Amino acid sequence: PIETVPVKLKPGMDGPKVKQWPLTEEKIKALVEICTEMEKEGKISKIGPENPYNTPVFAIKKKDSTKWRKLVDFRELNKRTQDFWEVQLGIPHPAGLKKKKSVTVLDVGDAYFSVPLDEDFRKYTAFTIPSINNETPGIRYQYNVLPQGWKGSPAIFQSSMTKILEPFKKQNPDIVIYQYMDDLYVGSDLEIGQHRTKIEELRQHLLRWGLTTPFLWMGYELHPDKWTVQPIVLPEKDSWTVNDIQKLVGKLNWASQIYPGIKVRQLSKLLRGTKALTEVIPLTEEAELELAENREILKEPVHGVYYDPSKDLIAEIQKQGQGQWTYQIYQEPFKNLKTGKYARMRGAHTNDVKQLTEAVQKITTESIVIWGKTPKFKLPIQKETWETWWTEYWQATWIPEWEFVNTPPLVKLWYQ
Amino acid sequence: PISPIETVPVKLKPGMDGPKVKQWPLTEEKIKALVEICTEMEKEGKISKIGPENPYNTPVFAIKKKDSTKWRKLVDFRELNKRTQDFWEVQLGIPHPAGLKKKKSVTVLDVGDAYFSVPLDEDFRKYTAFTIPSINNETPGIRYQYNVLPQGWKGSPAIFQSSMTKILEPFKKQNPDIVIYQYMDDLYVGSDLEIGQHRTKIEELRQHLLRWGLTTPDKKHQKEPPFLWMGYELHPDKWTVQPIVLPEKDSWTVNDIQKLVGKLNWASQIYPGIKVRQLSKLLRGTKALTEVIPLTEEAELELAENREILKEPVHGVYYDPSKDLIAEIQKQGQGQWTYQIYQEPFKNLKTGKYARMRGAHTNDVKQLTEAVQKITTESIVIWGKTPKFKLPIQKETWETWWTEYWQATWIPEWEFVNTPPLVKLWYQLEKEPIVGAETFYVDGAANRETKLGKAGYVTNKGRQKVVPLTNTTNQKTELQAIYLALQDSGLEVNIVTDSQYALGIIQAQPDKSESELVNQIIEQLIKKEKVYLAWVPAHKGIGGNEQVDKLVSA
DNA sequence: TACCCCCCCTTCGGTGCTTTGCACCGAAGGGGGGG
Ligand SMILES: OC[C@H]1O[C@@](CO)(O[C@H]2O[C@H](CO)[C@@H](O)[C@H](O)[C@H]2O)[C@@H](O)[C@@H]1O
Ligand SMILES: Cc1cn([C@@H]2CC[C@H](OC(C(=O)O)C(=O)O)C2)c(=O)[nH]c1=O
Ligand SMILES: [Mg+2]
Ligand SMILES: [Mg+2]
Repeated sequence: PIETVPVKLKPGMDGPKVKQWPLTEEKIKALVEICTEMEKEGKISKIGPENPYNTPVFAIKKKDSTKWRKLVDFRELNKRTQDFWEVQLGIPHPAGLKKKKSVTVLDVGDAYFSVPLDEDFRKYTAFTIPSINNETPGIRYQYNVLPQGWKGSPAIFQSSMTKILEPFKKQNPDIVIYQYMDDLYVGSDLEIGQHRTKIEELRQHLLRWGLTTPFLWMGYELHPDKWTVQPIVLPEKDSWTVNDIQKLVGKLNWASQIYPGIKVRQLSKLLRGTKALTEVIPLTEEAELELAENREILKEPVHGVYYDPSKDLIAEIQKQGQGQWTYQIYQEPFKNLKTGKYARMRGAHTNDVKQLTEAVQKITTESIVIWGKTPKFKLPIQKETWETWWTEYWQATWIPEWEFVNTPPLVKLWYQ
Repeated sequence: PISPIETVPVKLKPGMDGPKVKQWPLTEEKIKALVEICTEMEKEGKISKIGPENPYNTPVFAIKKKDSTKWRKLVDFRELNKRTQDFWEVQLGIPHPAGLKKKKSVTVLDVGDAYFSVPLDEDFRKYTAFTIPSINNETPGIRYQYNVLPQGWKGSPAIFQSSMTKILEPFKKQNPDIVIYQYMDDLYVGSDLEIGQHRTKIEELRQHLLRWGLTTPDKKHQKEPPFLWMGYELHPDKWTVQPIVLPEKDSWTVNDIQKLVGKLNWASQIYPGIKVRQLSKLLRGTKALTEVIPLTEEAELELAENREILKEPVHGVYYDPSKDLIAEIQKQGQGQWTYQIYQEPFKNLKTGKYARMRGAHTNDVKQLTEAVQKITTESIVIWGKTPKFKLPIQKETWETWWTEYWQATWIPEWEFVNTPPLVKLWYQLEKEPIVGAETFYVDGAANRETKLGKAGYVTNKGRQKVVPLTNTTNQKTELQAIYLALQDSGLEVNIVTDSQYALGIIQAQPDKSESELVNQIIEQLIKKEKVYLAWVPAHKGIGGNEQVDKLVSA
């Protein structure tokens, strides 16, 4: 007998109309079974072609999980739904979360199926299950309850959610809890044993509300306290060839857009003649200070580069080869909030696409913990290649935005 | 006494009204056959007569079925189309015979007069109103509205299609060991039942369908192979396409080539090895449909080779979920690739072709990867799984490519099939500068106004050259300068440019290009033994970069 | 003088860095096929 919270899209915007992409046999079977059980439970209901909206659906297995999990690509719906910040429903982000020694991620999306969804809004959650070899026309459902993956659902559920954790919070006031989409971020400074212990307590605690008023049991362990930054570094050599100094000058001249105090006059001089790339040339006394002075500048942080909560985050990724991937997170060009490098991820030396997928998931997770936002990615990959394979490797319950770029590496800038 | 199919609520686009488009002139013969069809629908209950109160008209016309005497009624509801609510189409793709498993017993039926057996939405009926001239505009004529889905309305296919699926629903749940492929009104029904128990189920199927107002005439009830279905012919252990009719005409236009090229595309799914590159080239240009086009020496050579494929009659087999899938690709030259999908040697499920040329400058490896991608996706549509690939590329070649390319790329489980012509990388730039090779600092500039330019280089041994260029651009001159460097150097060479543009193209190892100059550079690179390209920023007082920049700016 | 789906080949305009030229990509309009 619970009353539904009204929800409206942004004025001057239609609902989502995104085409369903082809699904493998195992994913459709999992989806048909899952949708059958959900329809029996009133969570969704069958609809026709007279609802003009559609949102792509597929299925995933989380890290080290053997049971299929439904995932809706609500990216389109999310960008068309009223921001609840204006409403004042939106969740605040705790600056302390990133400082805790252990942070466990719990899937709690299941809670959301308990809460009815506003009748007038349901039509926008329409999706179509496809069939192998098009044996059947698509089978369309829409949501009656709060769907996993929709940005409206954590917003609307917060009240019940705050009430549920309330006891646990008062008992353990040192523990940080952040809710992002279908996930709960629980951080503590406890020793590992008591941390996992406390997470189990919260989970059993969740069961007590579940009895009363994909699975809940899973948990992934982060350590935000140990998150490194990958800065810009110049090589160290006793002898420099013309080629080496050409690389160094191109690199320094590129870096200067980020650190303005960098100078290349003394270094550029060493290149006056038309000399062989392979020739060794001694650094002038003037040149050594300039190189040393630039190392000093690169050691210090950039000036006036801070997080603006109203601007979007952007992530760029470079493939460095030999399984190494670099990334930068920014809101304004050349004002990087974070830089980093990943190595030896799943797929190293055999699968670029799996590696990039892992990279994207890792970067998004860091962005959620640090800023409570997911960045928009600039991916170093052809669109067709990405769209063909990424869902085979996707293990997260959110999907960041992305676009495709093609930037040949002319300076080996973020990796030596 | 039928169970009527509940109607589907349909609205118009907000604040738009109904169509008011008066009938275009009907030539005498036309005016008559129409009148008799109308009277029929009224007797059947399919169309209501009322017209004082409905202000609306939509033009009507009629055209005959193909090779049939009969005349089929069409509505020009296109105005209603712009004004009607959008629909989400439930028809996502086309079934392919190579996705079917083998069935002991098979039936094919067509529902008769499909759209006219499904009731239009009650409230929407009034906008379907139309007017037919009684006797060449002597007296008013007769007004009518549709009671069922009218042909020509954008919501008619989707609505029929979705209703059909809800109707079949209880029959499927309670017969889970039957297979029904519904594509509009045409049904294929297959079972591993005895032709006795099968004929029963079919008749049970026909009954359930008639209970909801869906007729299945015997005239459309195919019972004996070869089954005519979706433009194919189904035999019990093999399928094939319904005959392809290729024009052999001596005079060719644009429109002939479109038709011609299209038919071959359609044939490529089972007749292996089809090529259309030369014929399609004969099409590129603003050339209008009527203008006549003589074939090329190499173009009618293509056409001849195709016929040789289509002489035999080819067939595919059906799918055995217990066996792996295999996709095999062959290089066909000039950016053409064919493939075969099969599970046992020479029993192809289907074939196809990929020939898309994307990018001004590309190579075979990218194109093969794209072809892998096309085949992978097509397979997920038809069988819901990715095939094992057999590809004409050395494992080493692939390793050198994907690990060195700066974009992420990948190919799923695959093995080398030693079938020339092999895909290979035609040259490799060195990673480090070459000791004892001459260093060439290249640069080029053009005048935006004159479009006159210069390209040249200076060298560490004193060698220099500058070439005047006419009718050119900055980016062209930059490529030109690298070309001169490659032309005038020995077998091993270091080249220093400041062209971000030029280095971008060359570093992706293209082997084919839309630019004559790029092909010329590619041709030079293949002959060399070691090439090291190096970029330096312009205007930073480096090297010969400042010494060659002043040559070709003044 | 119609509707809905899928496919390939070409052209063309919009978009963003390779910049004021050039490269990529999606839409649309031609063809094949289905009902
Ligand atoms: O890969 C992008 C590609 O996917 C599509 C098709 O569904 O859209 C999805 O991906 C976009 C990129 O993040 C999202 O913005 C969009 O909301 C989502 O549906 C295509 O639109 C797009 O080309
Ligand atoms: C060919 C064609 C068919 N249709 C409809 C699609 C489903 C209905 O079925 C038919 C039937 O009336 O029986 C059929 O069996 O072919 C007719 C069109 O609307 N426009 C068309 O050009
Ligand atoms: Mg029929
Ligand atoms: Mg210059």
